Amino acid sequence: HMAQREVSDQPITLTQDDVILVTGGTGLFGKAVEHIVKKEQIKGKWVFLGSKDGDLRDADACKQPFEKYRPTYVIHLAAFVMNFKVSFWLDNVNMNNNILTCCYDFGVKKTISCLSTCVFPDKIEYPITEEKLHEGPPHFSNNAYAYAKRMLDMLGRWYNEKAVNEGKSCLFTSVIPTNLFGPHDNFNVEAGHVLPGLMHKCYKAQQNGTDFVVFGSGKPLRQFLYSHDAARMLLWTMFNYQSEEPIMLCVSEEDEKSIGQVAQTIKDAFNFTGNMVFDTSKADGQYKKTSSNAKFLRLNPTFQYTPFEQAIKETVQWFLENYETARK
Amino acid sequence: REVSDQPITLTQDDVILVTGGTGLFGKAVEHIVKKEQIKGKWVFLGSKDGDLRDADACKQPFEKYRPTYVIHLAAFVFKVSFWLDNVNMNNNILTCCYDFGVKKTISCLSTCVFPDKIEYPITEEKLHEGPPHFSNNAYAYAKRMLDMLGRWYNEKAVNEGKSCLFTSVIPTNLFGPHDNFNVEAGHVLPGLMHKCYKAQQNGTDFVVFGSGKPLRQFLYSHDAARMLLWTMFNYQSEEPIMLCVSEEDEKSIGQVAQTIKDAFNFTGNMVFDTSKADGQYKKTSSNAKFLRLNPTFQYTPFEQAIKETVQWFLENYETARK
Ligand SMILES: [Cl-]
Repeated sequence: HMAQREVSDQPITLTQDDVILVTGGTGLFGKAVEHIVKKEQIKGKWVFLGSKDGDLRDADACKQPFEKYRPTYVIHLAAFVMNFKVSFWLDNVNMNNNILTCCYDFGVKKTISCLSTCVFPDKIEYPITEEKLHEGPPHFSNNAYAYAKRMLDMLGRWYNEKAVNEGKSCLFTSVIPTNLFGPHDNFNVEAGHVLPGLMHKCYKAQQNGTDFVVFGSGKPLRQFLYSHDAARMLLWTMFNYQSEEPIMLCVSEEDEKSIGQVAQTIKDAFNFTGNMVFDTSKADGQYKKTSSNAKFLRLNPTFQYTPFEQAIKETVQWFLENYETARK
Repeated sequence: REVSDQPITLTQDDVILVTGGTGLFGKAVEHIVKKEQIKGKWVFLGSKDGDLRDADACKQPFEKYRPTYVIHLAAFVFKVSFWLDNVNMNNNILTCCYDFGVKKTISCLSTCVFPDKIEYPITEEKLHEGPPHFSNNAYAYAKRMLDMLGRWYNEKAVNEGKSCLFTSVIPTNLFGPHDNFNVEAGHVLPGLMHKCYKAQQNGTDFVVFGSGKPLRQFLYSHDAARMLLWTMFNYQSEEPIMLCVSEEDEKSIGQVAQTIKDAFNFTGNMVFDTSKADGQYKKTSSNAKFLRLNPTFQYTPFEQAIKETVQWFLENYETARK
């Protein structure tokens, strides 16, 4: 199909009659959407679903928010992450089948779903680009979750195929955010991502007078995306991006940071004065795992990212001000 | 190892549930089971037993028959429907097999689910090495996720100390009694039989679409039924096992058509319509694994299998699918 370009000529303008349903809207990424929507006074009725709002795995329960709100746009962020691989497949594929089907049946204009970097093929040449998504099996460790994400992508394409044949205005696409951090992250030191975990380990050292320990050697390099940046990128995707191919949301390779840089940045943001030490008994992760921002950079060249240091200082200030209610 | 030390022996207390059991493959299983006096109560489910896509309806034959073994042959073949109908049915069936303590479950994959870019011969390990062809990729991905779901239920069984094994077979170009003989909608070999019959019955010429040059491996359904039963009794690997004849036994479409003509004693003219285009030349599948594990297996020769299928078709023309 040579017909349409990856972007629309003009952006979609939302009106007050628009209703935007956001599943998984209370996590790190969803709370950032809410922040940007409020800060930039984006029009429309925005509905941020949470766990108490209904079990999206159940087909009938999943129909309830669509019947109630009749959304014109859907941002699908929810995922299930009894820890059995069976559950990871069943719970995610059932919710994904239900959500996308509801989107089609209720005539949602555009639906954006969320994938993650860990669903790409295990055997892969870097940098990761979106076209490589299905080119071989994922890593065995999370392959139930990985395949549900892969079939979430495919189901969107199949629903795009159906919308054409039936003459409906329904578009399905997806974003791939890479290493999000920011307010409302999960700060459990054992179960959280390394960056929010370091923030919690630094805070704990500051309260106890203990040294601040980085579990790696500090050498590996990663690209980190501030959740508020990712939210602006996602809104840009909702307003402009027409392609069914996923789009990576990540910062450039030139902006990669080491764990040691990250941990040092955290220390300065905390103004922690004690010692920061690296535990080399723990083996280092993989050195570089670069993903490619070429498509977004090509399609939105004027986009401005938040400096890493400012994003850490903002994130640390939220953590200090909200420690009691942060997820731990 | 891939094969158990001793074969499973079914008793009169065993109950074997077969989904999709009333087509070509299930009919062959039912035939070998009767011919070889295989024990157990065999239940061949069909549409009348419940919509297996519905999780509750799918539970009914498990609660009713309490199977010890399951052979899962059912499949639905908009792309949306093929993804949803197959993925729900498969999810339901394998979950029921686990929850109800089925000892061994054998599911069925197809040749068309392997990666589009592939080095021939097709071998079982290449199943997930890349995307399938676009034309049927919803059906393909449902089959690939049926394979994965069985491996994942095997992991749960181990972690829980449960005796539930899941595996699968890949039958390649089945033919035989109780096939679909519709000339427009049937597979090449069953369609050709009906075309040859109709040409002999109207006096017309026997017209074969294409040049007759492409080569395929054709497997008699009764052979495949013997291979599947062998797999139930002996095969312990969760890796799928290809069921096909060897590459040396491939036949060309022209060879298929000629054997059919001689089987019907059709004396008129067999012409080739080269205005219709030829499919791919060879799409060869590998039986090395079955050959290594069951080296004494004896196949029905192609001519003998065509003759048996032709006689069944003639004796049961009124009730055959056409
Ligand atoms: Cl991490």
